[PDB]
Amino acid sequence: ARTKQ
Amino acid sequence: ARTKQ
Amino acid sequence: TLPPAWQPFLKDHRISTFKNWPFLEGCACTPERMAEAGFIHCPTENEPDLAQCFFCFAELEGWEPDDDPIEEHKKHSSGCAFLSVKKQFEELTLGEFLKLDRERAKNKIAKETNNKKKEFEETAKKVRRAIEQLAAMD
Amino acid sequence: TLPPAWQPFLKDHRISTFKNWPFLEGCACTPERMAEAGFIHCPTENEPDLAQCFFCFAELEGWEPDDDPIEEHKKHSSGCAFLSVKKQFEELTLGEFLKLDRERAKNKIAKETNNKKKEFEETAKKVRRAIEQLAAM
Ligand SMILES: [Zn+2]
Ligand SMILES: [Zn+2]
Repeated sequence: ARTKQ
Repeated sequence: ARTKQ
Repeated sequence: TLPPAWQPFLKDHRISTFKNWPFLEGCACTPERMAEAGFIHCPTENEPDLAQCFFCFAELEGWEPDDDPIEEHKKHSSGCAFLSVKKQFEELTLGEFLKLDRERAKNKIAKETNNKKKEFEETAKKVRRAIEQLAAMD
Repeated sequence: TLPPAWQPFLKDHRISTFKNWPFLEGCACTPERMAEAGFIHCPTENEPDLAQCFFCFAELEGWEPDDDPIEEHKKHSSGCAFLSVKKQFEELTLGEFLKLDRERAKNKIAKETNNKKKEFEETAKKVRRAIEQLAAM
């Protein structure tokens, strides 16, 4: 998973 | 002090 | 920043309900001591000194300066679990607190049940009387 | 039961937010496991798998079946105090719980501040581009 941008 | 009646 | 339904669990909230309470310094039943016992001030035009336990919903009036509220609560609502609570609010676990709030919700209901019964029973006496009186002429 | 502002502290509430979540049995990041890590499902038309930590408000997307949500949370929001909470909800004292809720309120505000910064910075890029374009004219 990964951070929103 | 006494109960409501 | 605690929900109002739960505020009465807080001593400082309860005290705050006593605004024009006559028994102040010099008296045994001061707001501090009424609140420590569980009571909330629920005054009316008709009974200016009405106090109610927030937990068991016992209602008591005819307060006198030497009255010890904890003792009066035990005398007139022996079963109220709040009187068993030895811990401060913030030292209660959420489990304990939730156990307590369920008991209060049950107490509230017992109290509403008990009122509805009395009103019903009163209504029933009036109807019964009315029909007796009518049967009395024939 | 319990006020809406506080429900997210409850695992079962959090799980219940995962209505249309694709990672189910077999996967590492199932709803049970997302919820235990703190996440709530905050999907959109544009990002169907958006999850948000209810406590630190970290937002993570691009989930994959082998992703361990606790490990992803540590990787992308190392400082979140919820990750330190070893105890079950009901074993917390009210003091502990109120300490926790204050922290969350600060986190929420830090996060809103951080979003407003990002919006400002974006607006400033557009104004800059606009003026560049007009200074050429
Ligand atoms: Zn009581
Ligand atoms: Zn977090």
